[PDB]
Amino acid sequence: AMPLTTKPLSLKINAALFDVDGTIIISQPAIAAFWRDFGKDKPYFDAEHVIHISHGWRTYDAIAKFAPDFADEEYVNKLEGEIPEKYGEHSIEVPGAVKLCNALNALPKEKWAVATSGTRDMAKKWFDILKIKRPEYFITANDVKQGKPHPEPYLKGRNGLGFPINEQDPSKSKVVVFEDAPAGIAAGKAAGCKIVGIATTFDLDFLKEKGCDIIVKNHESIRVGEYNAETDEVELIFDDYLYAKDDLLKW
Ligand SMILES: [Ca+2]
Ligand SMILES: [Cl-]
Ligand SMILES: [Hg+2]
Ligand SMILES: [Hg+2]
Ligand SMILES: [Hg+2]
Ligand SMILES: [Hg+2]
Repeated sequence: AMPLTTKPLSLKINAALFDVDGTIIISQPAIAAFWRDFGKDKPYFDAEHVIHISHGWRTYDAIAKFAPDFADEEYVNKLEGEIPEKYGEHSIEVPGAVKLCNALNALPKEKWAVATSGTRDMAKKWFDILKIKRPEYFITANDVKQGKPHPEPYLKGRNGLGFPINEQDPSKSKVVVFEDAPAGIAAGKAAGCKIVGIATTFDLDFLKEKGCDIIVKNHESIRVGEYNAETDEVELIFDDYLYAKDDLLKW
């Protein structure tokens, strides 16, 4: 039925998993610049198409589909590692991201993780460019066999934090995913997570058609409370949001 409306809304969670591109950093211009360059000597490669269909995909997987002659892990690592310096020094934080990452750093490190389709050499530089501490639990492109939209990166994250899915009682193992992209939202949902959609890459109208449970403009809508050692939980607070599903608070 109709969305929730009351603010703030408070949710006890066991862990939080964060996407990087579009969620922590607006790296999309840098990534688009890379794809245009990649395509410049490939007549069969429609960079425009690839840029807009591959949000949240591993670069290796986009290349495997659209230019498979170049689907070589070391080569892709080399290409991606160059992106931050060449095209991404002007990349900005999703508003509130720096603050939220700092607030997460104050919690036990086992309460959160990053799971990105970016390679490690690219993603680590994004944190440096925003002056955010590199995350301790940090899942990247080559840490998984299957990338988003398959759940593997998010399964690996929740399992690594000590909260595998509890199918019988999902309220005993409560994990939220923060994501901007359809691929990531599908992956998060398939990993049994509650989903916070960030309306950066896409707008509210678009994300209302996707499996996110709550949609926010950015992270200025979001705070974290105090760790509770007894329940191994932390309080997630939404000071504001654009849309929240009627069952958001239920697992
Ligand atoms: Ca993303
Ligand atoms: Cl929603
Ligand atoms: Hg796009
Ligand atoms: Hg953050
Ligand atoms: Hg999950
Ligand atoms: Hg949604």
